[PDB]
Formats: sequence, structure tokens, C-alpha cells
Amino acid sequence: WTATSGSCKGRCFELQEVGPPDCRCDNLCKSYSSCCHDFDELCLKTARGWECTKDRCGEVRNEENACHCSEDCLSRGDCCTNYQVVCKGESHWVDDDCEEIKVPECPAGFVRPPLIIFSVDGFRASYMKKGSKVMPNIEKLRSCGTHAPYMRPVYPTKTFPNLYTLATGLYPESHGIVGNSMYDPVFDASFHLRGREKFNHRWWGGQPLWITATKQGVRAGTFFWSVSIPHERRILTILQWLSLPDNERPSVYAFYSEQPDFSGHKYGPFGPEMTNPLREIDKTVGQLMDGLKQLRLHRCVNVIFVGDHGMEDVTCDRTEFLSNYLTNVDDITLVPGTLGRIRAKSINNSKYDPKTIIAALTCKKPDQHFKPYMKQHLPKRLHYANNRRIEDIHLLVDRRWHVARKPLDVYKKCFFQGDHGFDNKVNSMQTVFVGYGPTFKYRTKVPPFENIELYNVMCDLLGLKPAPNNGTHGSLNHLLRTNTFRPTMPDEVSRPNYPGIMYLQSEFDLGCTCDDKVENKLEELNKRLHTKGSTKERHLLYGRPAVLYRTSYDILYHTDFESGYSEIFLMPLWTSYTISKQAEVSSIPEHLTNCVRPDVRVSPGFSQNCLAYKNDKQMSYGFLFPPYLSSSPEAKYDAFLVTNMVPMYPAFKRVWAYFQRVLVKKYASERNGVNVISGPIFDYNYDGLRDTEDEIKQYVEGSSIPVPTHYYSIITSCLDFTQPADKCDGPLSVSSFILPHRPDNDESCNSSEDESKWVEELMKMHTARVRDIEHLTGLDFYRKTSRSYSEILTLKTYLHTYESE
Ligand SMILES: *[C@@H]1O[C@H](CO)[C@@H](O[C@@H]2O[C@H](CO)[C@@H](O[C@@H]3O[C@H](CO[C@H]4O[C@H](CO)[C@@H](O)[C@H](O[C@H]5O[C@H](CO)[C@@H](O)[C@H](O)[C@@H]5O[C@H]5O[C@H](CO)[C@@H](O)[C@H](O)[C@@H]5O)[C@@H]4O)[C@@H](O)[C@H](O[C@H]4O[C@H](CO)[C@@H](O)[C@H](O)[C@@H]4O[C@H]4O[C@H](CO)[C@@H](O)[C@H](O)[C@@H]4O)[C@@H]3O)[C@H](O)[C@H]2NC(C)=O)[C@H](O)[C@H]1NC(C)=O
Ligand SMILES: Cn1c(COc2cc(Cl)c(C#N)cc2-c2cc(OC3CC3)ccc2F)n[nH]c1=O
Ligand SMILES: [Ca+2]
Ligand SMILES: [Ca+2]
Ligand code: NA
Ligand code: NA
Ligand SMILES: [Zn+2]
Repeated sequence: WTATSGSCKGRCFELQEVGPPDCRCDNLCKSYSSCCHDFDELCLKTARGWECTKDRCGEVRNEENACHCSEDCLSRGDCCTNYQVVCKGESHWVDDDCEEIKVPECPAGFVRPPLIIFSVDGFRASYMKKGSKVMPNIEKLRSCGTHAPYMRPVYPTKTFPNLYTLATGLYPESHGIVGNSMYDPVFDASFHLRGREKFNHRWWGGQPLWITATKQGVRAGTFFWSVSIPHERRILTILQWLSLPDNERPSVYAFYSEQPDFSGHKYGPFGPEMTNPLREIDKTVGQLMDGLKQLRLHRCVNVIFVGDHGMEDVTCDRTEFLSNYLTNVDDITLVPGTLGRIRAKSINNSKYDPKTIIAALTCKKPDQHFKPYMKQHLPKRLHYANNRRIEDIHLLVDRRWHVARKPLDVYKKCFFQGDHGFDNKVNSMQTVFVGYGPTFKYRTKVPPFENIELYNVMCDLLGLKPAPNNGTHGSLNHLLRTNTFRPTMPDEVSRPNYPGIMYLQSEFDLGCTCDDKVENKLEELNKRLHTKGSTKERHLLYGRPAVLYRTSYDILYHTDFESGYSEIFLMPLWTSYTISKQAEVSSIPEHLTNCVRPDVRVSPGFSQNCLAYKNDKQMSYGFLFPPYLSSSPEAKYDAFLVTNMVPMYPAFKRVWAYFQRVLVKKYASERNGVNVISGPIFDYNYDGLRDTEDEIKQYVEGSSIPVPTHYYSIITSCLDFTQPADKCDGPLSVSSFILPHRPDNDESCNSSEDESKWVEELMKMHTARVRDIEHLTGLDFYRKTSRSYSEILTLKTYLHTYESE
């Protein structure tokens, strides 16, 4: 119930929300059906429109007008945005040359430059260039400030997950807004775009920027605008708020546009009808900047122009129907569209079975435009699994397609020509970032980055301490003139042991064999030096990774590679080696095919054993340092040490062996050498974080050898590829992956073909940031470079996307 007979007189767009049943005058009251009776009359005035004209200049103040052109309007803070231009001979902001803003130039009483976030729904990254002729205000912001060529959204590339990610710095799995539609089984409640349940506070986890600000004594304008409030009125409301007295005035503001998304759905991303919405958004930007110029705030405020996601061409005819695959289609509930999420229609049906649904959806049609996954098998870069609102069965839909349950769902709901929601590495889903203001850099282009990083920066721009989030604070310091955040490297928690030769061969009873009993003071001193670390500067280029948790591990040196060997997990946490451009690939000789050799530095009790692999009919093994890349026949023996062995399903070995035999050398040739760090990952609870020993769900049969869920590699070289990887003076270049360790290759529909037709494709799907691997291993990489730490943080957040330009 609302008692709507209170009044909004003097309360229009009040910042504090008053309590039911008392009627509301804030910019949300419409959305709750709670505004006071006179809200439209007082707060949504429209008379005479939004622009001054010569005849209105000087006019007698009429309080009915939407905005004012009278002489007292500047002092009142409610002039039309073009007032000084029409009436006082001033230029529009867009017509002024840009001039570097070296320091904030702010009115007296201003404690800090305010921040205005100008968010645009569905603003695809390529609009900045493709629409630049019709967006002159945005183009000035872009060219004069700091811009990225694009910004990567989070998955799913839908509105609310992305806007809330912007506000919180959190992946959707952590903030809880995992789609525009959701079912939460603990609450037994549904979240929808339409209607009221979405305002219930239990949906919204983490701590958004407005709450962070408020808790630290920084006042915030509203972030949500009711759709019926016109854009011109949103802008005038912000400008009015900026004219409040110092004790009442907010420091952070947001504007939101429903465009160009609204039109992009109807017309496609580049429909000829899209020009006008881009013109209109640019006009709104111009109103804001003209309004700030009038208030003398245009060289004081930091402005962020940012989108939530892009827009792709999608039509009704490009729909796959689950009724063409499943017999049981009425026993499921599908969240449809540009992603699929499946669960049982009824929790009373014990005949429901995910394995049979997955199998019925796997590689069934030759051009099939979706791929099913148990959520824990989705690419780890998506960070889309650790929330009870994400259904166990997921369909990753190809760009340009939809999935639906049955045809009747599509024609009883062609209308649309655009949609979004796809995998966040798809080029059409990329969106925009521009920062303009005293705290941003001048005429600066920065590389593409992920929207999860912005919360930290917005916190820095307002002097706030960010709440815990998934950004890497410092990774965007290169966007900023000042207010940089100067982090220190985390302290190492566990220091390594450096074991020497402590065990005789006969102490081992591992069931392993090796044809190796074959024999010199010249080369005996030499192999001793390699086991003490004499080649380690070549193989460990950026220092040893730091272990950020309590554990017991050994550093093991060898001619061709260095490793950190875990006594707890019985395998390396990491293995580091450098392959020059000139390295040669050799085979595993016949006599060494089944060779595994005890490591005399490491006790039997802290070693793997071959009997386990013999007994485990499902499990085989691989090696972290590949025998194919040994520097010499004698060095090759090192690669067969039991301390370099890891558990691998035979199906996964096809992937791994192709990576190691073909791809590493290919990358060294293309990149002028590479440094490779490889290792296992254990994430049985799919939380994106290193598992402890007691979370491991699978072991090599009959043993304590834990089975990884994933294998990673981090592949580093010189950005200036005229320098070899091992003699690089400047910035680094990286690509990494986190490959799922699966007992089948059902993910790869073409896996019966030669690995040259499908392995690399799989690896690109599972591309990762170094930071993703850090979370999953508790390791900290690149500890010893000649580079700045901020630069290294940027490197650690880089994702190699494999999309064209
Ligand atoms: C991305 O960044 C985020 C933020 O930094 C990272 O997320 C954090 O990760 C931590 C580890 O997973 C986690 O720490 C736990 O916090 C528990 C208390 O948490 C509550 O309070 C916080 C702070 O105000 C709040 O933010 C939380 O909100 C969650 O839950 C509500 C819904 O109920 C949502 O509104 C919200 O969206 C959020 O959900 C998300 O997080 C939870 C996990 O907290 C998930 O379950 C959801 O799926 C969703 O993703 C909370 O309300 C604390 O109790 C935990 O402590 C246990 O474990 C420690 C280990 O040392 C142990 O000492 C204790 O014994 C304790 O165990 C006991 O409980 C166990 C579980 O019931 C039980 O089995 C045991 O036997 C014990 O009895 C723990 O410290 C932190 O809360 C989240 N924060 C957020 C915001 O998500 C995230 O990791 C980053 N991602 C990557 C990939 O890096
Ligand atoms: C989508 N949309 C908006 C714009 O919303 C936001 C704009 C920005 Cl710039 C940011 C950031 N950072 C955050 C939001 C936002 C606001 C919310 O408010 C709670 C009452 C629900 C909830 C989630 C959000 F993510 N207004 N109207 C409308 O339809
Ligand atoms: Ca959107
Ligand atoms: Ca885990
Ligand atoms: Na086996
Ligand atoms: Na297959
Ligand atoms: Zn949309």
C-alpha cells in the first residue's frame, strides 16, 4: 500500500528514499507505483521543451517550464543546457578545441572531482569508429581523453549481469545476477526483467559502488532511472544535484541510456535505423557537457562513457530447437535465447538424468550451432559455475544463433534482428570505454581490458577503499594521471626445499622400469652443475613463482627445465622451461617408451608409482616437461623422472602430446623463443580457487595420486619479437590456457580427425589470463622482471582472444 496524498513540493528527485506507506518523490517511485499524486506535475515538467531560444533569453521566470532561460537560472542551477550558448554568446563544448586538463579546475567548496558514469546499453565497440561522423561529442570525449579500442564484458553478455558487474567489480557467479532471468532454488523464487521481485535485496550480492561510497561518507546520486523519465530530465536532474550546497551534493552520479540496445534488437547492430539512436545519444552527451561547462565543471568532473555489452545479428530463423534432439522435451525447463540453461521441470521426477540430456545434445547434427556443457566444464575464463542459480546444464550458443525448447516458443511470443548474451570473447559482444577528466590521461589509448576492473578505478577516482572484488587493483593504473594505487607483491608463504641426492635406487619400489643403465669427469661435473641450477637463468626467466599458501615443496633443477614439486600432491605445482627459436624436436626413442625413473632427490614415500597407473584401467600419464624438446640425448633422461609425471586420461593425452610435440615449437618459431610454465589445477568445487587436499574427489586408483581437473600453460615471450624470449629488454607478451582434463573428447566434434584439425581450436576456447591460473593454483608469477609492477598486473590480466580485429 501507498498513501499517495503526501506531496513532492520541494522534494523532486530527493536522494534519501522515504518509507512506506508515505509517498515517494525519488527517481524510483514510478517503478514501485509509489510516487505522490503531484510527482508528474512538479517533477516531470515538459513545458516549452528542453532548449532555450532567442525569444526566451532574459524571460520572466515561469516555474511551469521544463528548464529556464531567465537571468536567475544559473544561480538556481536549472537553466536549459544550451542557455549560455543561445543567450550569452558561448560555444557548445563540442566546438571548443580540446586542451589538456593537467589539474582539476573546480569551484570553491568542491572536496574532490565528481564522477559521472554515462552508461549506454548495447553500445557495441565498433560503433566508436563506424558511427564517429554522427557522434561528435562522444568522438571528442574519445579522442581527447583516455580510451580503449574496446572493453570486454562478462558472461553472459546481458544487461543486468554486466551493469551490476560494473557496479561491484564481481563476476556474476559471485554477485548473484547470473542472467536477466533466474530461479533460485533455496528461495524457490524467480527473477524477471518485468515486475517487482527483482527489487528484492536478496538477489543483489557484493557491494555496489553507491553503497561503498555511502559507507565511506561519499554521497551518491541514484544509479537506476525509471524508463519513463526522459533523458533530458535525467541530465537536468544531475546538473541540479551538482548545484546543491557542499554538504548535500553527491560526488558520484550515473546516467543510463536504454539505447542503442532497444533499437539494435529490432534492426540489428548496423541496421540503417541505428544512425538516429546514435545521433540521439550523442546529443545527450552534448547536453551534459554543455551543462557542465555552464556550471564551470567541465574541467573538474571525471566522466566515464561505458557500455554493458554489444549486439549481434540474430533472426528467428537461426534458432535450434531442443525438440529436434530430445524425446523427453516436456520434462525440462530451458532458459532460452543466446545461452541455454536446463533443469528438471519437476524435482519429483527421479527419471530425470543430466547425463542422457547432455549425450542427446552432443554432436548430433553436423552444423549444430550450440554445444552442451556441465557448468564445471565451461571454459574457466567465463567464471560461470559457482552459484546455485546457474543450472548444471549449460548450452553455449554460437554467435548469430538462438536455442529454444520447441518451435511454438519462437512464433507464439519474426520480430527481432539483434541480440546479445554470447560468449564474452566474441567481437560483436565487445563494448566501449572512454574516460575523460583531470584524473584520466590526455589523448591516450590503452589496450582492451575487462569491465570487472572498473570498480577499483571508480573507487580510486573517489578516494574510496574498494570492497573485495575480482578486479586486480593496479592493472588499470595506466589509465590514470594521478590517484594510482600502488600495490605490493604478495608475500611468499612457503619457502621451498632444495634437496640434493638423498636416496639410492634400490630404496624405490614403484613398479617402474627404464632401459637406462648406460655410462667421465668432464661431463660428470657438468651434469652435477645442471642438478644444482646452472641453466636455471635460461629456464626460469621471471623468477620462481611464489607459493601463497602453506605447503611442503621442493625445487628440482635440470638441464632443460626447473620445477616446484609438491610433496603433498606428489607432482609439480609448476614446471618452467625455455624453447628457443632454434630448438629441435626429437622423438621419444624406442628403448625409453615406457621409461619412468626414480628421482634420487625425493623420497619413495613422496613419489608417484607406476603400479597405480598399471592398475587404473582408465588413467594413463604424461609429462610436464616434454621429452620431445630435450636439448640432447643425455638430457632426455631427465624428462622421464617420476617427479615430472602427471596423471592423464588417454583421451587427454592426444591433446597434450600435440601441444608439446607440435605447438610449443610452432610458438617458439613464431614468437622468437617461448618460456613455458605448465602445471596441474585442482578445482573440484568449481569455485575458481585452488583446492585444498581434502577437496580432491578423484585419485589414481588405489593410490594417493590426486587427479587434476585441468592442466595450464603460461607462454611468455618478448613483445618486441626481434628479441629472443631469453634476452628481452622491454615488455613481455603472454598467452595462456587452462585445459579441462577430461576422459573423452566429446567437446570436440571433430576429434576422430588428426589433432591438426581440432586441438588448437580446443585450446583457443580455453584461453586464460595468468590471473585465472593464479587463483586456481595459489601461485604468483612474474616476481622477478625488470618491469613495473603495474605493468605486470596488466600482463597478468591479458587474455589472448583469438578473434580477428
Ligand atoms: C571474486 O571475488 C569475490 C569477493 O572477494 C570472491 O568471493 C569471496 O570468496 C570467499 C571464498 O569462496 C568467500 O569467503 C567466505 O565467506 C563466508 C561469509 O560470507 C558472507 O558474507 C560476505 C561478506 O559480507 C558476503 O559477501 C557473502 O555473500 C554471498 O552469499 C549471498 C547469498 O547467500 C549472496 O548475496 C552473494 O551473492 C554471495 O554469494 C556468492 O558467494 C558465496 C560464498 O560466500 C557462494 O556460496 C555463492 O555461490 C556466490 O558465489 C556471504 O553472505 C564465510 O562463512 C566462509 O567461511 C568458511 O570457510 C572457511 C575457510 O577458511 C572456514 O574457515 C570456515 O570454517 C567457513 O566454513 C564453515 O561453513 C562452510 C560452508 O557452509 C562449512 O562447510 C564448514 O564446515 C564451516 O561450518 C568464507 O570465508 C567470500 O564470502 C566471497 N565473497 C563474495 C562477495 O562472493 C571470489 O572468490 C572471487 N573469485 C575468484 C575466481 O577469484
Ligand atoms: C538498467 N537500468 C538502469 C541503470 O542501472 C545501472 C547503471 C549503472 Cl551505470 C550501474 C553501474 N555501475 C549500475 C546500475 C544498476 C542499478 C540498479 O538498481 C537497483 C534498483 C534495482 C541495479 C543494478 C544495476 F546494475 N536504470 N534503469 C534501468 O532500467
Ligand atoms: Ca544491456
Ligand atoms: Ca576450488
Ligand atoms: Na592405466
Ligand atoms: Na569428439
Ligand atoms: Zn538488449
